[PDB]
Amino acid sequence: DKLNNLVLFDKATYDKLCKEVPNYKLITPAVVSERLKIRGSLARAALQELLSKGLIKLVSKHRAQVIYTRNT
Amino acid sequence: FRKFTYRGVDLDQLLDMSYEQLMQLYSARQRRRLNRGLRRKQHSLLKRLRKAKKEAPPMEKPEVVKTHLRDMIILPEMVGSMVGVYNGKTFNQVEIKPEMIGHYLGEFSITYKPVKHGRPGIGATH
Amino acid sequence: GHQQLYWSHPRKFGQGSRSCRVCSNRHGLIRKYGLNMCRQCFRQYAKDIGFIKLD
Amino acid sequence: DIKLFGKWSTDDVQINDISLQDYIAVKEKYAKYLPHSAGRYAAKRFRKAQCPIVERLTNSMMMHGRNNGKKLMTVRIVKHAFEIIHLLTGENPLQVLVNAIINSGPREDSTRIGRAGTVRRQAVDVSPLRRVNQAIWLLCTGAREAAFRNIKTIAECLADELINAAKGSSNSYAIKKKDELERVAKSNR
Amino acid sequence: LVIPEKFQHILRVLNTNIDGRRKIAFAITAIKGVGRRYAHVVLRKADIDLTKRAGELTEDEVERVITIMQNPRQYKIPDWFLNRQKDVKDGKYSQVLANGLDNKLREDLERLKKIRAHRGLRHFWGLRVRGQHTKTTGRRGRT
RNA sequence: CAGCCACCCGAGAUUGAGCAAUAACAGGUCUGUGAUGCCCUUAGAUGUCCGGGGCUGCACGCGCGCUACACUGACUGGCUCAGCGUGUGCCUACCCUACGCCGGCAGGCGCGGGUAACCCGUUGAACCCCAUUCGUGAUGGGGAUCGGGGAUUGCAAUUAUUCCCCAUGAACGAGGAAUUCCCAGUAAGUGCGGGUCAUAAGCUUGCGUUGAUUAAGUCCCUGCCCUUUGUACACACCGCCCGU
Ligand SMILES: [Mg+2]
Ligand SMILES: [Mg+2]
Ligand SMILES: [Zn+2]
Repeated sequence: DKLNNLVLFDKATYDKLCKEVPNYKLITPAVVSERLKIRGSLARAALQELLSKGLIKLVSKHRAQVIYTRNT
Repeated sequence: FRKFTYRGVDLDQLLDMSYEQLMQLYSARQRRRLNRGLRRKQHSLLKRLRKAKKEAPPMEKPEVVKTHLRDMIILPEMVGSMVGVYNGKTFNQVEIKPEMIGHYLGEFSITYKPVKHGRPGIGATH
Repeated sequence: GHQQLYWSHPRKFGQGSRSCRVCSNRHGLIRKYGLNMCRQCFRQYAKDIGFIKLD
Repeated sequence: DIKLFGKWSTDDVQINDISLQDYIAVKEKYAKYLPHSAGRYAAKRFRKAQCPIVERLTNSMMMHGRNNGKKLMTVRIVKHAFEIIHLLTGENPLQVLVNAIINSGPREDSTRIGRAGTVRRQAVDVSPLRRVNQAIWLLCTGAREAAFRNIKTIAECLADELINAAKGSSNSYAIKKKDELERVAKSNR
Repeated sequence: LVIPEKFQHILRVLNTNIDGRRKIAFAITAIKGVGRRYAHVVLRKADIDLTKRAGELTEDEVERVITIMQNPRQYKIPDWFLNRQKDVKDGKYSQVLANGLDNKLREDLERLKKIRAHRGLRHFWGLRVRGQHTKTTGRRGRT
């Protein structure tokens, strides 16, 4: 029951983050956290890294809600 | 086991120290009280304690002096003195030990009987 | 002696140092604006003082 | 040119329910930039039907004590989840909200017995205004308890709740409660 | 990305287990003498990155963190930051940490009970020592 | 007809309080009074000072409440808005404070204004807003308990007045039967003032600030009014009254 999310990526979970998250219609730290079993801090850092690399498009940013979408 | 020590300094230097040096070893409060000054009838109790200690025979305990005052446990000048602290109706007998420095006399004469409960009655649970 | 003991307890701040200017009671005193009267005496003399009820 | 927030038009929103056309206010006199208008719609009966539906949702979001009166937070929570409904569905978020309102409102439900009674319940029909009110209340409640004790933020729970209600899916709390009420009304017919 | 250099999921410091997944300055708070403010000041004056988690720091970093934790005044931590200032008996300013230091200095209640002070008596009787009413509160664990 | 509903125009188409009849209660108050009648006491006093206790004492039961159980949140910075009002006193000691300096802090030391639309003050309130870190767990939620230090008011702070710091880090994951208060700038969040006040608000009395859901109805529950009706009641159903 108690979920055990990661705090840093392993190679398997760093994978499936570079070729499926860039394909989601909606990319959010909570969505990625739930679909990759990672913590919110790690999800935010990973999404910021992806956006820095140009693979993700930022739709809106807020202190309480940050929204990304696929680059297509 | 080891000789008594208060804030790093032991019995003899505590006797040899003045009030100004006491205020440094004492905590906040018991420093404010000393800085504000020991009023009269505190000096009266101190001098009665001194006289009782002096008149005491060798190796024997001093005679107990009784007081209403919840007063400072001053530097060991009061240590070894036999004091009866008024609790409200009785003068409880207390021997001043070195670990009692910096405390109040009233901390050693309880003013109430500890509660040993009886069976609930009347409208205890309405 | 009794001269130095009678009424020797300091009375400068507490409720023992204030009283009603009318009845000398010490409870329910109104110190606001300098009235220094208890609640009941104030209700009794409010119209004379000039305090009237509007709302 | 009175798009909500500054991005969502209303000219394309179709209520297409006839029954609730007069009670969902979205289209021409009810096209406003923001879901915040102060407003005095509670002063006289039925006026809240003149209130824009997005503002009604915004007001219904301020719930459970700790969020009472925090309307700026709720307009933010609607602006987001409109931005998210658009990403998830590709449709106008206003259309999704209107479809959710249509789908989540009960048509029948049970009251205490008829003229009088103290044993069972009797089925009756629902006013259009009560339909819209109950739809908003159920959608907001479903979002609220989806977001509670969960990393999923509000404005994500509400977006998915509205999307499911627009789809008519049974993954929606509002649709489940509507079906439950309608079935109980059926049993007490 | 997890660090290959044996990311310490569990770290032993002072006979206490800290979690390597926890961010530093909150992982070392598990030590029974350190809480939040002390941890932050210790890590600030130990010059370690505060964004790191407890598993990514090396052995040298953890060693110097432990030393600066056990010798606060030797690294210019103010005397008012400590939990054992002007300690009775030896009037030394210090920070008491973990088992053997915090719980043993906790066992200064026997001083109060030996002098039979009122606070020590209230401790011995299991009652409350800071002058709170006991009519209708604290009725848990008292049968 | 008396009026009711809707709409226009309109600042407003029901703002909120204050006062409030005849008659009654063995309702509360002799502990507000130099308001009081009768008793009691009145000098080793139930008068009055003065020490010390108490009024808090804790197996337990019951009211009003405060803080919570988090992410619609905590933390950390940044930004930006109030109103009601109170300020130096007969006795009477005790005011509100700008600015400078010293100190994490609580504080301390100098200097001024103000008896006040004149000074505090342009009252730079909180929530809220913006960004940050946390990441679903008793967790960085939550802050009970407890230790060690430091100050302030006071004639004395121990049974810890209050305040500061560092530590410690409990229950609590939304609450059973059962109940309260509420119809618009309202409920509820959120601070602020007045009273109390040497020291002091989890109380109360006011003030703004953000600001809703629902209702425009009915006697179903709870009362309370009537009206007709019955009475052997009239001290009035806590009545009256029958037999062993
Ligand atoms: Mg009725
Ligand atoms: Mg009769
Ligand atoms: Zn009076």
